[PDB]
Amino acid sequence: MRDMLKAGVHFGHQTRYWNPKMKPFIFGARNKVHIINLEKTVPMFNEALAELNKIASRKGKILFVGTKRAASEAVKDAALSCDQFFVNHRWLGGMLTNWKTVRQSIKRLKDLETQSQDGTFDKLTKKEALMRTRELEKLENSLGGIKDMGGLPDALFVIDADHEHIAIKEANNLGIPVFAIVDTNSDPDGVDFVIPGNDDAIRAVTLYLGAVAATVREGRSQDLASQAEESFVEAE
RNA sequence: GGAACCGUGAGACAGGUGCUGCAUGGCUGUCGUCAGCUCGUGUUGUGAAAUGUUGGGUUAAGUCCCGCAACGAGCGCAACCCU
Repeated sequence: MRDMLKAGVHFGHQTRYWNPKMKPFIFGARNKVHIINLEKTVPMFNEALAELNKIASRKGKILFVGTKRAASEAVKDAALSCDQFFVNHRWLGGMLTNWKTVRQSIKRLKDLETQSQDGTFDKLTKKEALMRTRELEKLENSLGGIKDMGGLPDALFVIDADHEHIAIKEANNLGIPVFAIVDTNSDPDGVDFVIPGNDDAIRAVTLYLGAVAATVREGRSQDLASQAEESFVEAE
């Protein structure tokens, strides 16, 4: 299970771009950063982790959102260790509301790939072929992780409430729990299960995203494994 | 006896570039070949509406690229015919 006393990674972040709604989580600004209370972060870890093991052992799906280039690679690897979905590139208009029509773009993607592998690849004009390549590119970029969705999630995990604020809104009107590791620059009231921690920093986001993923595989039907996201921490 | 056309007598009836196109169909002229004009759904607003068609680069052009709650689509453009 998780370990306490993480005063060598997370803690405070962001200079003076804070939101007054985050005072109950700030220790005390010193020369620059506001600094977060590691004493309050722990109790949050427990409450947030408790609700986690609930949906984990309940066979509930989670959607890890991460558009920020600070945890772009971490959000995927963490979502790979477990059988969960994720959004790494960019968050479309009516993916859940207008599911049917949106999937028609997925079917065309699979239909074009089957036509690009070898079957009738260079039969028609090249201009029309180059047209199928662009469509594939555009489709593969936006339909990268939503291609595995065949039915409408139980919860969403964000890395920053403000950056993925759009994901927070749609998750609120739908009545879906929201887990996320945000800091001073945000509104905690929007997160029913918030984790006061550094939003940025690769070594910061990987810790929890790796511990949370580890707590998911355990208490489900799998054994704990070493985090491969640590190799990406060498970005420093 | 009787089909046909035809002529006279008799009956029932036609016809009108006669008016109104501000009662109209159809067709045509014109601003225009001028270049853009809109829709479905989502989001924002009490609402009329807005967003998307704004912004940066670029082009003969919403031509294209980049960014962006927008995602797609239709008429137009382009392409498909002839000299």
